[PDB]
Amino acid sequence: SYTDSYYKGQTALHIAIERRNMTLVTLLVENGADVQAAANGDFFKKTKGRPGFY
Amino acid sequence: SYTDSYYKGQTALHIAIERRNMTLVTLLVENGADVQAAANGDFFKKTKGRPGFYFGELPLSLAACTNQLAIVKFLLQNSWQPADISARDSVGNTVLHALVEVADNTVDNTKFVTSMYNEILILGAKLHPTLKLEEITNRKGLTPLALAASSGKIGVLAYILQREIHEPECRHLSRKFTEWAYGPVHSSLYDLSCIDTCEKNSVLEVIAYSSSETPNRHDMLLVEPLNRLLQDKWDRFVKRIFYFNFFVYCLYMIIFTAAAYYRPVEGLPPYKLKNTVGDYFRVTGEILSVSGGVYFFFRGIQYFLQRRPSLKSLFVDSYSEILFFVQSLFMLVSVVLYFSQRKEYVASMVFSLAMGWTNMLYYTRGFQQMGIYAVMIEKMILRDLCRFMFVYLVFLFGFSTAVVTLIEDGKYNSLYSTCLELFKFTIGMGDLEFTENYDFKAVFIILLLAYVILTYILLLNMLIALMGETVNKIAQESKNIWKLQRAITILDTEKSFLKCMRKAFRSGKLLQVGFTPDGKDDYRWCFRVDEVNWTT
Ligand SMILES: C=C(C)[C@]12C[C@@H](C)[C@@]34O[C@](Cc5ccccc5)(O[C@@H]1[C@@H]3C=C(COC(=O)Cc1ccc(O)c(OC)c1)C[C@]1(O)C(=O)C(C)=C[C@@H]41)O2
Ligand SMILES: CNC[C@@H](O)[C@H](O)[C@H](O)[C@@H](O)CO
Repeated sequence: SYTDSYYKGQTALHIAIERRNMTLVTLLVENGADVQAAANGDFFKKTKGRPGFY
Repeated sequence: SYTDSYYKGQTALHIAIERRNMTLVTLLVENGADVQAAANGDFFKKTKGRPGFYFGELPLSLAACTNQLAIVKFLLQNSWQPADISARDSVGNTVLHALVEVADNTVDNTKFVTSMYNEILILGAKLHPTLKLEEITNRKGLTPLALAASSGKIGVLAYILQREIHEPECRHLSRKFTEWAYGPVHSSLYDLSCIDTCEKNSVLEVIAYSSSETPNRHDMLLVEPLNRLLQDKWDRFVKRIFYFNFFVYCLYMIIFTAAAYYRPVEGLPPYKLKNTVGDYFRVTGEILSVSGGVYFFFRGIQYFLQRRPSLKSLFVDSYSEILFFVQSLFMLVSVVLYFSQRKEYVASMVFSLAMGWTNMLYYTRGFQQMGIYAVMIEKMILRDLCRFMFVYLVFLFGFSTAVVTLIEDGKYNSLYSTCLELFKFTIGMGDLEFTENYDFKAVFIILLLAYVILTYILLLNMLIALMGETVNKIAQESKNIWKLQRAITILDTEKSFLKCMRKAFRSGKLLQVGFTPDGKDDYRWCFRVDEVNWTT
């Protein structure tokens, strides 16, 4: 996963879901992905004085 | 060709291109026609006091202006006589300058001008990979970007500043580069070249120091790279410098106020100092006040020399500089009278002190809430009272001289007192004491009544309606005028800065492409922006 201050916790499952890749999501879940991981980087948290996607 | 003063230089090739006759153009070029002929008649030049069609004087620019890409490709690429893509007209405009010139911020104009500009750039890159057309300046020293900024061509700026080419072998022409995109959010880099640092004439200077005739002076600053740059520059260092200057000005005015208040009351300046604390602090305040006046004086002269404003827009713009300059002039005249042994220096000093406080309203500019009041006062003084002065003076002079003619040796029998009293009637501060013993009293009453009806009721409320229109017309325009004041403030603060340090870059000296047409790699000081868009 990413280990920076902005994208912390993001893994391949989040990327596949964002990309609208059903096949990749099905494979990743089939290959043992964690469906409960917390992507809690500053880019993904609620904030006022910064852009992001919460 | 035509040899008159009006169609000078018109030849068959221009007629063929204008008529959209590809066949005749191909034949003419095949028959050895000159593709660099200059059509430089008065009809064909930029002009104000005559209709015309300025296109850049050349067949290539004529084809570009008329939205015929086939002719452009033919003229540039045909082997009988290839056109010079970097040719410059008598104004120094290239085809890109011509394309920028003929924009008008309409939808179709924006579309085809943007398209032709893009295709001309691609053709230039393929044909002449070492040629950079956008760096060419016309006779005025303007690049096409500077020209578009000067003329207020919103569509061309909205194209150029955020231009991205999704094609290999020409990506070095792009100015917007995208780093990533997530669901609603995406991060890109903007080239920033000749926005902040240009050495000749940057976009921000051109927008800020425009003559106020530009139709879209305010909306140009809404284009995203400029808006982010101004916000970044504001938050980074300019805000603190502005607050510091405001505070120092407040201290200056307080010292000047205290120094003026405790002036001596004896006759014949200059006044001898006594060995007492009061005189020392007093003369200290005097020295600081005269120092500040001299400072503002030289700043005003530097402003006027650097801008060289014309008379017609001397007061339409540059209002605040004029008022600060006038304050300093009053201070200097006060100094001159002080050392010339005249008491009347007090009069000059007093006026300066008055202006010294009211010019504090300049520092409301740049606050989103309080900035609007200074602008409202400026517009009202420049537009409404200026025009209405003549109408009111006509009424004042007519009724004053009528009344002065009527009265024989009363209190009204003098222009000074009568004019003063009629002005008091205009604002509702009269006396109306008809307890006198002069003849023609009825005529006097009829005159005063007619004046009061005409000035107190009719004219004053007309003035108030017009000021109400001006006040309510720009109340909603505050969001833009704030940004413009912010821009000019930032540019002035960066320009002077009084420390010789110009560390005003924004982001890293980053590399974008790395693959120029030659083996070099171009580092261009690009600036990062993240933007959010909730579409779909
Ligand atoms: C040179 C000009 C243009 C000017 C100088 C003086 C005489 C002025 O009156 C005027 C004419 C005038 C006089 C009286 C009433 C209305 C207008 O307008 C200004 C000038 C106008 C004002 C009133 O303007 C203001 O609200 C201050 C101000 C507003 C907006 C600003 O951006 C600003 O920046 C410095 C200052 C202040 C005076 O200088 C002042 O203090 C005195 C004693 C007269 C005002 O002449
Ligand atoms: C001298 N003439 C002015 C007064 O008539 C004045 O209009 C009224 O008294 C009122 O506004 C305050 O007393």
